[PDB]
Amino acid sequence: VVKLVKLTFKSPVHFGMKRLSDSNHTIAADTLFSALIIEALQQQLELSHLLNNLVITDLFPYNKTSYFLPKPLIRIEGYKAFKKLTYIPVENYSEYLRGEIDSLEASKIAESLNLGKASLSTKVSLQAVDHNGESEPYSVGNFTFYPESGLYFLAKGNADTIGQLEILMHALQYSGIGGKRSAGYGQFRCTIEDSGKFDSLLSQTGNIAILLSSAMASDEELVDCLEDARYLLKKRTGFVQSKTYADQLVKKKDFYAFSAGSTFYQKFNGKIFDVSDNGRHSVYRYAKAFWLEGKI
Amino acid sequence: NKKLELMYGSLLHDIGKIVYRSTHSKIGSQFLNKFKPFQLSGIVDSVSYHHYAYITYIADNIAYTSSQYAALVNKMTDDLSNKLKVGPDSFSSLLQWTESLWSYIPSSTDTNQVMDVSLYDHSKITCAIASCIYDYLTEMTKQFYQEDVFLLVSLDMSGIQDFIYNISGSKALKSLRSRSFYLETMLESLVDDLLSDLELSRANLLYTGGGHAYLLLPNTERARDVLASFEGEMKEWFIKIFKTDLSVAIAYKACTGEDLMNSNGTYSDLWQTVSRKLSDKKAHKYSLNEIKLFNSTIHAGTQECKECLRSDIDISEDSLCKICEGIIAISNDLRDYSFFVVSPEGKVPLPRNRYLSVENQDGAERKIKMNKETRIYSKNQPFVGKQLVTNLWMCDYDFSTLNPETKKQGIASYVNREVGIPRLGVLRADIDNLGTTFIKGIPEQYRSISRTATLSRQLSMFFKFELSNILKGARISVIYSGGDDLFLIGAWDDVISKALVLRKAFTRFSAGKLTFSAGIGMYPVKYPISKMASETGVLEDLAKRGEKNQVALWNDSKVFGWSQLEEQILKEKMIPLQEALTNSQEHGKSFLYKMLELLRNEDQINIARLAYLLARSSLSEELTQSIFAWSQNKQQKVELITAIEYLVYQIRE
Amino acid sequence: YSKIRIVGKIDVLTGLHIGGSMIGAIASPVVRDPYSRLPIIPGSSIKGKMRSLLAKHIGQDAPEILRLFGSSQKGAIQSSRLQISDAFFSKASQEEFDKKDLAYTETKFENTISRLTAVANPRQIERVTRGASFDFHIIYNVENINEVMADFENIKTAIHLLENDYLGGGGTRGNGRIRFVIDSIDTVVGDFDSSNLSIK
Repeated sequence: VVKLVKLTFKSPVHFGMKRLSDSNHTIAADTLFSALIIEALQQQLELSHLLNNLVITDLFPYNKTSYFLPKPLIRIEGYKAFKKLTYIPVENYSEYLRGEIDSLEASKIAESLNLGKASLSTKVSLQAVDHNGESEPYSVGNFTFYPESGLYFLAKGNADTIGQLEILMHALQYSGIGGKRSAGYGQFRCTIEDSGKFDSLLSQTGNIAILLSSAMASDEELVDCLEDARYLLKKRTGFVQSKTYADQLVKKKDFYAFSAGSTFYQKFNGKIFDVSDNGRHSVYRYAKAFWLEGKI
Repeated sequence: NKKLELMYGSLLHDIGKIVYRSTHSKIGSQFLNKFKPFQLSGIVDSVSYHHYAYITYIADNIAYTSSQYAALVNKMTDDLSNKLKVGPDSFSSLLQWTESLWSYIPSSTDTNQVMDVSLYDHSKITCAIASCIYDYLTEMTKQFYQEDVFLLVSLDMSGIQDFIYNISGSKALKSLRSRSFYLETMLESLVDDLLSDLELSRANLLYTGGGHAYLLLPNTERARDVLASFEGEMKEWFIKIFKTDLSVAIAYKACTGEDLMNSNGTYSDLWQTVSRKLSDKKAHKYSLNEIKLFNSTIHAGTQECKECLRSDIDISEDSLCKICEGIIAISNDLRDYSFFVVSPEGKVPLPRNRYLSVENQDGAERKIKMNKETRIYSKNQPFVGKQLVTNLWMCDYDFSTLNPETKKQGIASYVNREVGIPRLGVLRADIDNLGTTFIKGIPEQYRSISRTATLSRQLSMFFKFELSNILKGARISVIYSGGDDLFLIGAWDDVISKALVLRKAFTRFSAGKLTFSAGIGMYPVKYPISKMASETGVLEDLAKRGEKNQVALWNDSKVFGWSQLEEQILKEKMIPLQEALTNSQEHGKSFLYKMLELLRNEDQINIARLAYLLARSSLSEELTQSIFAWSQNKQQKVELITAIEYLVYQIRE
Repeated sequence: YSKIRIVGKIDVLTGLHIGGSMIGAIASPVVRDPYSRLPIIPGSSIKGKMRSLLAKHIGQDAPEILRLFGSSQKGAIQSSRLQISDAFFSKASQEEFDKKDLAYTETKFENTISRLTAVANPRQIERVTRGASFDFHIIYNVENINEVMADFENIKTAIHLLENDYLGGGGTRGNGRIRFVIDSIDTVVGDFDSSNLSIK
């Protein structure tokens, strides 16, 4: 049951990737899945159903005109335009797979992206000033979406799983996503509806397969899938965000996952991984795979 | 040592041409026989065969005033007699010796074809090809060209630009300089390691680009086996030190002899093949066992290093990682000390379980005795008398380091001014379309293996060697020149002045075929270094956005052509304004600000108000007409506004 | 676990400066939305000012303020209950300023006279023009039901102090006087009853 979820962000969002200064326009599926898990914990909702039966897609840009998917990692027989071309409208993406997209149209598609503007807020901490100290400045990354634009993701699951996702997203609207939430950022409104277009892209048969979410297979699946693939291996690191985990905040175990949009000739099922070390509760990372079939 | 003799003879096969300019081959054999070490049979046979060993002859096939020549021959005789010797690991000093002297000498003189190839380039290509042919023959004319005797091998680093700006920003100015230097020297170390395994000289490295190497290797299967061993070794070493933060890929393509000569246009298409393989390998970039290694880490670790943000490696009390702390420490030594020493023990790690540490000239020789196979790289040293050293070019110009008391202050001394606003000027410059130009900089007919190497070598010298001479006499500190992209920090007044001087020197160097776009910012001294680079890079991005030659000065709105900023603003308008204030007692900063308020006002009424202000201002008639005329024109107004601002900034306090 | 949406308008009684260059130009621009260029009041400024005023009133170390505004101390990790969105310039005020052709942000010229040379140094600051209005959204998270009333009384005291206090910029010199009008208090998430609860 593929459901399109569209997030329109009222206030700017941080969506940090490596620091507080930098801001990402989107987030990977692991971040959204962690937010869903946190929300289910707050709402006293079971985690097993969400962990097992739910496979979600990375968040991707969309405008009033087009919904943008990640550029597939396929061989190109100029190249700077394709490097600049990160997202392709779904109708254009099938043409890109067919290889009809030239460099000029690639640059035109890349400039067509009007997701929003990335800024940097400069803030201070005045806590030391009271205790005979000096204030200290810092910076928070931000990304403000244009009024028509927003982010979206596709989620597949059982009917009960979809309803639980609806409730969790209704709560996440006010909980927020990204960094420096509960400090002025990350507030969004969500709308979940079935999308015929996405279902048409979902149902497809091709020689090649492309990830829609950041994922990594188990070793047994890795042996078969790794061969004949073009992928980007991205590191997923972070600090645990919980009160129950430890007395003081502890970093998560470093993970490495195939970036969304990577092309595998052999598909692999995803696995929910545990990046906890010596903690009171296991810290979950989402590495399940959302697949699109294409022909090159 | 027949292969060793071949390299000595091949590089010196055209030495007889120089004395002829003062059967050139017979004279060269006569000239070379004078020096006792250069009397081996292979060395002498190589010189004679070139005009018509056999490998020297076939290798050459693939590839002013006489008094000035005579003095150079006289100098060459002195260097050959006292400084130069024949032996293993002594060819590197000879190859440096050829480069210093034979760069100006053309390969062919009084010939209809273009004299676009230097004698050093001609000798270097012949020497590299000669070794490649010898290795293939050890593996075991017109038909010789057809068969595939050479491999085209290139290696490219990955995430080099990401690594440079990995700075926390607690110590960004020093980190940015050293991290770029480490990537540049680590690249040289990788090239030297590969050549050592293949038993090839630096001649086989046809050209280098920042983050990239371009090498010509023999097609022998033994050399192909080494590439498999060398790539696998360096692939694991980077994984050990930098967990996916850095990577290298090596791809080799077999090329025939006619391909090197560019017969039928196969030369240019040859590189495109290797680059596509190189990019395909970057697509995979890791293996199954390497992937399982990354996720097999047991314990994340309590604390992490600020710059690296890596917790697996040992973290010290000051929260710097083992790699990070050395990079910060190595930053001070690199500018002070010329010699780079690849010692088994040092600050920044290098492959093959070695380390990189900057040492003095006495420290360099001390390191040589301590450990065998120690490599020494000198910085900006044109002398070739020193042995076991390869000269590495880097741009390290700091005005603060001139004075030990000023070196304590650092960039803070730049804002220290008697007059003018205390501000720090930031310059971020990049060559326009250099990646595209390097393909299209030379016509396909003119394009050759020796042609392209000269292009890269000339650009490399200007970025690093010539830049230091340009900035001479200015309060400017070069963070790094890297390759085509520059980063400089200095006084706002001198950064603007030298950016114009850089532009005019670049035009003469490139004969107008190349332009570079830069962004200039103005910041206080206390302003963070990281924010200076980030915001000034966007300014460059504005100048780069416009077609070809553009500069972004200060605010984004103020974008001007390099000729426009130097001539239409500073000289046409600002200079008359400067003499105006001094000459007129009535005129004061107050007059400038009042004109500036009338300017920057879209309403055309302010143009009349300016004329009213100018009428009673008691300014000179010629300037009064000039200022009025500039204000009316839409473009000239922007220039007039900038002219006042520069004068206002220059005259503060 | 419930959430309480607070919907409100902040009225600029005196020119507001939240900070966040070229010669002769305002060197102290206020925070603005990067796209719409409408000046905003960062939710961090509201949260920090409220926390500071609560610290002064109660006295940070105090358990009540720490639960309301988040705690990261070892062994005392507490989620922030007050999630305050950045204030957004209101639509009604935007129309009232579009009428009569009034700019959204006034510039104030100020000078400092030195105690030694008696010379004056001039600063141009940007202030949100008096009479503006910023919609404010606050999410209160009901981590524990027993503490809701106490937390809301603490919020009320913080709001009252901020009414008598300023918001950002130099408020001892007149800037930042604001008044909070709360359009509604409502339980967006959960079954909790917030009808009796008033922020002011």
